[PDB]
Amino acid sequence: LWSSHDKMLAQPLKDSDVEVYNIIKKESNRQRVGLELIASENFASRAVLEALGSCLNNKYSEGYPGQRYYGGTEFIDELETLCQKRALQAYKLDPQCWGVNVQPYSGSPANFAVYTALVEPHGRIMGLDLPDGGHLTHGFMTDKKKISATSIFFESMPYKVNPDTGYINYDQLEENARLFHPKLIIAGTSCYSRNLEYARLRKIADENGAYLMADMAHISGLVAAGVVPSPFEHCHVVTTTTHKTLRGCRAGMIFYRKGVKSVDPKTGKEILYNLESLINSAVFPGLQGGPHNHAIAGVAVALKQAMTLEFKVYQHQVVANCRALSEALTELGYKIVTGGSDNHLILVDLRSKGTDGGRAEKVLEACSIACNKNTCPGDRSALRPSGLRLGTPALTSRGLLEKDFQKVAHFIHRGIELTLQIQSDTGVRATLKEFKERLAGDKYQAAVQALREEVESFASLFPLPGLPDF
Amino acid sequence: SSHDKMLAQPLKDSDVEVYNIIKKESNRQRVGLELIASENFASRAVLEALGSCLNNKYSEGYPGQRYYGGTEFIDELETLCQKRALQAYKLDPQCWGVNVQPYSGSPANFAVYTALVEPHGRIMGLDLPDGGHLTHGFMTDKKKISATSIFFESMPYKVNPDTGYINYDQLEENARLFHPKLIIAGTSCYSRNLEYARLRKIADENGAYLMADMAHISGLVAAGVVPSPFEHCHVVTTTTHKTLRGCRAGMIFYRKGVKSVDPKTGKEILYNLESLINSAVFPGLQGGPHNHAIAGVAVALKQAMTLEFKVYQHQVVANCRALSEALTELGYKIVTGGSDNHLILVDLRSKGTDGGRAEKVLEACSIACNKNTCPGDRSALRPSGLRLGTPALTSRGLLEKDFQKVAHFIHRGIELTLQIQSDTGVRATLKEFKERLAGDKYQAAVQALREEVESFASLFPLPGLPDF
Amino acid sequence: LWSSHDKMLAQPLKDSDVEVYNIIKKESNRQRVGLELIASENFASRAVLEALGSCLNNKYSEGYPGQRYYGGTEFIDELETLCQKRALQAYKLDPQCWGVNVQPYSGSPANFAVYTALVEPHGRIMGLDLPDGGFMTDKKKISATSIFFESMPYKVNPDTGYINYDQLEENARLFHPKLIIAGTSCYSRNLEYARLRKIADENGAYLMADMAHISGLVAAGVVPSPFEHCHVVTTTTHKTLRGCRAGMIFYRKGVKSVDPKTGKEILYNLESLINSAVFPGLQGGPHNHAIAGVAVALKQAMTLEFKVYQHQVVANCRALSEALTELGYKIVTGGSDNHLILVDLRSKGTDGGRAEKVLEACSIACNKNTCPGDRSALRPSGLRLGTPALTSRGLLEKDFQKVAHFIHRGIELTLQIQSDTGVRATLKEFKERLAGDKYQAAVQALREEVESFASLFPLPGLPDF
Amino acid sequence: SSHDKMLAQPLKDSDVEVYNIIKKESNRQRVGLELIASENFASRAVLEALGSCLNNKYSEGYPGQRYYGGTEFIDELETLCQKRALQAYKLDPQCWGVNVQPYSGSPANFAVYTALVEPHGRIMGLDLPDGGHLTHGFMTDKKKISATSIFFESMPYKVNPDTGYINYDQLEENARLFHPKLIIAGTSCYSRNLEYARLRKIADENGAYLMADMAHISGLVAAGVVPSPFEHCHVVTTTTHKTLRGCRAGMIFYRKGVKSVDPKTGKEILYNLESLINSAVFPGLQGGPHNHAIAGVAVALKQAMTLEFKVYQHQVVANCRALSEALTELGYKIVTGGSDNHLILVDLRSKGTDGGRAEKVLEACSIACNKNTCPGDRSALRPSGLRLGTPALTSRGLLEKDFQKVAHFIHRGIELTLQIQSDTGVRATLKEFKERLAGDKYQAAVQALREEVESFASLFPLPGLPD
Ligand SMILES: *Cc1c(COP(=O)(O)O)cnc(C)c1O
Ligand SMILES: *Cc1c(COP(=O)(O)O)cnc(C)c1O
Ligand SMILES: *Cc1c(COP(=O)(O)O)cnc(C)c1O
Repeated sequence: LWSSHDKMLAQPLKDSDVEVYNIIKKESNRQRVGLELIASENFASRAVLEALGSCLNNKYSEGYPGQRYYGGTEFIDELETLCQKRALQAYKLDPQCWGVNVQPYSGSPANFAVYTALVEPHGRIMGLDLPDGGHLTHGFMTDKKKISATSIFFESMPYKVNPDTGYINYDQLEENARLFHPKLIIAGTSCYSRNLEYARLRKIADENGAYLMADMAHISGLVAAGVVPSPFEHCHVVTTTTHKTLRGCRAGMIFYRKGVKSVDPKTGKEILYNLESLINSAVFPGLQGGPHNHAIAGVAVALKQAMTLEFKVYQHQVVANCRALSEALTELGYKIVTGGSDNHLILVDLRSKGTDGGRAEKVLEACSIACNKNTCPGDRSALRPSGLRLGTPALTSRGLLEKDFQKVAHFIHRGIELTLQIQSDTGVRATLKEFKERLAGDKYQAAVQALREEVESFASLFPLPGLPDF
Repeated sequence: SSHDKMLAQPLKDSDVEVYNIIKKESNRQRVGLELIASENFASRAVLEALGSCLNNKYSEGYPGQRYYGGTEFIDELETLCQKRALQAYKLDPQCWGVNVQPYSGSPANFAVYTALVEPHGRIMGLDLPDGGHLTHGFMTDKKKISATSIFFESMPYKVNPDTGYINYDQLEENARLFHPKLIIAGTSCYSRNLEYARLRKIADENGAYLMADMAHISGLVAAGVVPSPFEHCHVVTTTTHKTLRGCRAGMIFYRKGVKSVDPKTGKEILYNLESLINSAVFPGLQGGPHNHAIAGVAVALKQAMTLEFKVYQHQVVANCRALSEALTELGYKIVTGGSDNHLILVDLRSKGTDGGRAEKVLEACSIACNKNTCPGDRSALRPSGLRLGTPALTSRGLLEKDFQKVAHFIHRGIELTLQIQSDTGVRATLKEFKERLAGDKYQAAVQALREEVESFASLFPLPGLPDF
Repeated sequence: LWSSHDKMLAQPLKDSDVEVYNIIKKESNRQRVGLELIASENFASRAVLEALGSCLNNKYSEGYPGQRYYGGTEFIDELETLCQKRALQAYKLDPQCWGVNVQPYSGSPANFAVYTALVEPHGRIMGLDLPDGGFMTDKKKISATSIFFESMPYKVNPDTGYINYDQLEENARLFHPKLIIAGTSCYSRNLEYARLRKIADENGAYLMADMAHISGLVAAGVVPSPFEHCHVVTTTTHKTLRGCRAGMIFYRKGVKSVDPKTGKEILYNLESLINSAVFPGLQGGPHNHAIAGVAVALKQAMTLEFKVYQHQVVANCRALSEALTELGYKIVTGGSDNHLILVDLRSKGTDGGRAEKVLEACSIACNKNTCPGDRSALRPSGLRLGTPALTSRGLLEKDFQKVAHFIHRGIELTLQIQSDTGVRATLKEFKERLAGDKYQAAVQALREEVESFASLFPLPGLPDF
Repeated sequence: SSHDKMLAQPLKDSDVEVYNIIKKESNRQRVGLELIASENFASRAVLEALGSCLNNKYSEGYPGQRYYGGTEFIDELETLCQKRALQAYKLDPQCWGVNVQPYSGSPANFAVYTALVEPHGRIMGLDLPDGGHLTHGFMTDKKKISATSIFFESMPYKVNPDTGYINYDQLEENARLFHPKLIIAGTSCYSRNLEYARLRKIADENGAYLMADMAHISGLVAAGVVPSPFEHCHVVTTTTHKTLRGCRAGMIFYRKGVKSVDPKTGKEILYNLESLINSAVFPGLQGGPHNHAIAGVAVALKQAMTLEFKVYQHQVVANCRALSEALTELGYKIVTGGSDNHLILVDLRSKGTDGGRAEKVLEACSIACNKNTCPGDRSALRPSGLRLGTPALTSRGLLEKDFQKVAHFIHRGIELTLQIQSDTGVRATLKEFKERLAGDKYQAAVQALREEVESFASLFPLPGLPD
């Protein structure tokens, strides 16, 4: 009846479902007294959380503003226009010579859409390899079979970097591009701790009449603050994610050039760009249908908050804390790839000690500390990584400082010593299973318990931003 | 304390533009009239579970082989969601697999395609102009539009124009020549149902797989009023925002176990679709799964197991039948005789007007609706069918008398449409009709109708946020 | 030392190598005293034989006339132009609205070139199936045409034996093909090119015809000419024209259609596409000897001799069919207007193969069939005979009657052999015991019998060889 | 009796224009000079076996699975040709298989590609403007020309311009990033030699196959002067019209035997390329085989087994060395400082004359030659190299004593083209060049040169059917 219907769709989750409520409570309690060092995570603001749970979920609309398939979408069109304006003004771009689109759901759909729109199906692709700081959506083909969709539906030839210097090689890149004849140059970055020469990439792309593509998903806030040079001056298409350093919901953005490309030497006809129409026809209904209106408000609020001086101060503090942490780690006796790191994520190398990344990451996880393992440029033993990638994208937002980061570095050093002790006790010839079994030792259990208790007591002082009342 | 104030600033103090936009949208949705089958309201539990700390967690991978560390809570939540989804449709636990990683229907369909189709092979589905979804396949002569036609070779069949029933002998005789590899069973606008037994028999005779799409009738299958397609099907795709009243996500149901026995050696052939379906989603097409969407889907699915959901579905179908008979009593006939589902395809061929004019005039008087190509239509750029449904109306608390009053309102609206049609002209074009739709008397009439429907619907509450 | 080798270098083949010489002599003696009924073979005159062994086998001139890559190729260009003119005039085709290409080496290369020129990689092609007078199954893939391009064949009505245009219309409207193939190898009835042209114009696709079996019939004027409706027509010059193994491609030229909106006229682009796909697409240097042979063959076929030969072929075919029906033998569909005939023996006890083997063992070459309906994996169920093969020697009505009598005697002997071994016998057991003495001497007589019938007529070809 | 005079009629009585054309071609080839490295005259036995009753026989299938009956005589010739091909290059019978069904090199290569590399695969071959064949792979950013680049993906590698040798150091590094399925070891001229050891090593390390195209040096491989690549490559394709003094045909050599052993299971892995090539050849891109071509290649391989073939090859190498030293003595420079095979590539960049102008001038003075791109050029539009050879001259009877005279004639022609270029202009077009070729100031020179070369070439005989 009417009374039973009210208590069904208008009842809080605290008493309706106690399983999901307890799960969320436990997750919040774990993330409140735990230190996170993942270079691809960050806490969102309360405004984004409130905008995500708005009433926009009960609105299924299709089409772009002006040619909507359904009716009564005036507010949706206004919100989309406001979001596009905020996205175009956040990076200080010209609306007449640039375009933005927030229709894709995440980074993968946006990349697949831009591909299907400009990759020329059954063509050739050229991007950075995966082990030398590259993404999976940038081509991953093996000798036996392919895994990534881009490698299954298209042909891609990745290039490696110098294992000694550590920088991306550019001399052989031009020859490989001239001998391969590609149609799109990808410069994705996943673990690279240095910058890239966009001028040479644009020159190589123009030499063969191809296009240049670069994704700023890993470096999104620094580009808006002014710490990292903006790549909107040499690339044709730019994609990014708003769930890394932008402090927003999971969404995708696509930037393209709109205007004249070249001039005709015969008479002088201006060749207009043919990327906006292709991207629009491929993102919808070429790949997906009805977009997510609940994330538009969140991404708009995030883009608006990123324009304030607080965002710039936060980015400056992030880079300062990153430099301090790198210097502290190098002072203890650890080797860092390329010396330092201009970005926030660093690539720590542990090959000098002889311990792989698997056991180190497992122990660091056991001591209530997050981290991600990766391979080093020129690693012979591909089965056991020797790199422990770190990042501080969310620690600064809680209140971490120089002394706090120094204490965290000391804790990491203690964990490394514990890993070395466990490895020497179990032997080097042993496999990973032996290390996992030896980790449960009485002495090792007491040591990891004391370490986790100390790190929890030290991290419990900093607050946890999020949604109150629970 | 600027950093702490910015990260905790309310929505009303951070940005007022988005707040005012959300308020206006909520008000318009509260006082209005919705008759679209795709539109449906959501509960408050899913809205509260969507926006939480789950967005801060980012860990990609299947339970048991996670790439990151310390994700036992996410694994437990995923296992609970899978168990709930398996126990909802009363499926076999050790013979069916559920996947919730896809973001929506399109990514799930693309994953299933890249997993069990072998690109550039054979594909047979339903035609788009004859009523269907664009993801099922759309290939023309000018240029390809849908990804199914760009990455695969689609070969859809036609439907009967007079009887309106799905033909079978044509596809039966064409499958022996085209040699399809995967059969599609999904329609976006169809009054009748589909015979899954014949489709399964054809798939077994030709040696291929079969997939179904019951998104529109999702809720209808959760109650038990529509024959479950899991009896003679292999792959099933279904969203959670058409009838289930949940967040935007997808559900992929697949069969696991033994397929056939050897004729001589008698060796069982174990299924191998699990590995392919898993590799297609991650790390094949998607990366980090959305934990908030999974939690919302789990809540919306668990809240539909009680008798309340069954009573709601029964009342929905009863009210839909009552509304259909009430509208037909005035003379507006329904194509294909009747409709056993919660959607109706109204046709106004005898009136003379098409579907575009009716949709525009209805949208002008705050009446949600949508057009669609009816069986036997020649004007493809301007169809003549109107898709109507009442899934959200019954969810608000509307009764029989209220629906009768709504029917009277729709009758007055149709009278206004006939008036503007006779005043504009029988030979008027599109632009002329759109510019002449606005009239003094017509403006006053639509204003009075809007005020009346708003005052009548204001007494009914709105689920989700409390008066927000 | 070098002087002694120069003498043997220019020595005849009879003194250089005796093995191949004896092999050629034995093959000639066997084909002279033996008679065949194959429809895919025909004796060639000495003109093409002398032209193939000319000095043109050493010249290497790549490219088309006017765009050659080497120098001193005026004679090659003149010969190619003469061959093109002869081919264009052999079918009364206007040179301003029709083309010709003799670069391909056979029918398969020309067909593949036309396919890659009109159908882009991984395109849609519509053609006739292999069993119903003609290829891709649901298990494996053999034909390269189906490997590089997805093809959807259409079925025909098995009751009346005609192409189902009603179903073909909807099939082409739903599948939306690009190139419709109009060719067959066993279909005795004719084809309606008007319906195919209308379907191609409605769906916006192209039409391709294959007249390799009637290459000569269209030249004489017996069967209708498919050039009035088809766009691209390809054929060979080694089945009916009595020439060498080669191929010819004919394409349309001029204005395709007029657009009232723009006001201009669209011109054909078949010439450029074919020129770019043939060379250097999949072929290198053209065989000048083959061009000279086909040129002299087309020149000799321009006189009334070819027409009277085709008329005599039709008359001999009708006489043979009448003689076969008189002896008590059923003919499938009662013959047709072409030269090939399908003799049915299902009512005698053996559908096919069993009698064909014994016939081949008695100096009587025949061919099987692929008509629908087979108990085993693949049964012929029909004997295909070719009249243009034996008429090239100078046979007449009485000659065909004697051949029919010999065939009847052979069929009776085969029936007796199969009845002596039984019906439950397999193929290997039947082929092993096929050398039974009880009939050996018998067939022996029949053998010399046909021999006495072959030595009386002269065998065409090159003298002294 | 009309059929008697119709079929049994000589070519001279039936046709006249074709007879006159053949006579003119024979007369031009008799008093004309031949220098193309891809042209040669076959023996009289090949021409005699080409035209016979074999052209009237048709049978589709392979020996043992013939679809038509009465083919017992064809199986004998087939096995005889197979045995001759297996014993020509001294190959093991139970270890290698031969195939002579393809018509030419292009269909054979296409069948090998379709049988080894899956459609839309990845292959690596020599680039066309760097000494590679067109059938190996060629494509640009605008469109495609070759069929290999259309139906498959090919990645060509350039050649080192300073050293003049193939940049093998880049192939090993590019194979790990491109992951090819078949390595194409072919070339157009390549005056130098190759090393199949490292190529086979890289091929087995990358898990791919090796297809060597030795059609240009086939005869050399049959003489032992060039290392045979059979003991190092998997598939070997060749022809019989470029060399061996035979007709236009093809020949494929595939490996059949034990590839490798597996210690885990304990069985032995056997080769399977035989079935693949048999299925790709028929029914593949061709239909019925040509018996005349099979008989011609068989008689050619049989005639090449005597000492005459070795003597001819030695004389060809000696003639090539004499021509190279004579051309270098005049003042011309040769690529890589000499040559190893019979063919040579002369460079004229130091002179200042394009390859097209020199080629046209030589062709106008009754001298055969063909231009080609020189290693180090910016493009292939205006080549600067000229490919020369002496197979026909050696087969006719030319000795080393006449090479000095032909070199002097070539030098005179070069001086004439230099004067013409200096008279026409700095950037004169082809129209003005061809117009000035017959100018009053140059008509006497070209006329005297043509008369001299004609009188010098009309002395040696020409092998072939007399009259
Ligand atoms: C971290 C990252 C992502 C994250 O994956 P999503 O599923 O898109 O959230 C995507 N793209 C790039 C380049 C990344 O670095
Ligand atoms: C709505 C729908 C889907 C889901 O499509 P999305 O745009 O991804 O939500 C799938 N199939 C049918 C028939 C649908 O109506
Ligand atoms: C000249 C040549 C051929 C000749 O055969 P085609 O099929 O006509 O190309 C084959 N291969 C190579 C390497 C050649 O130089």
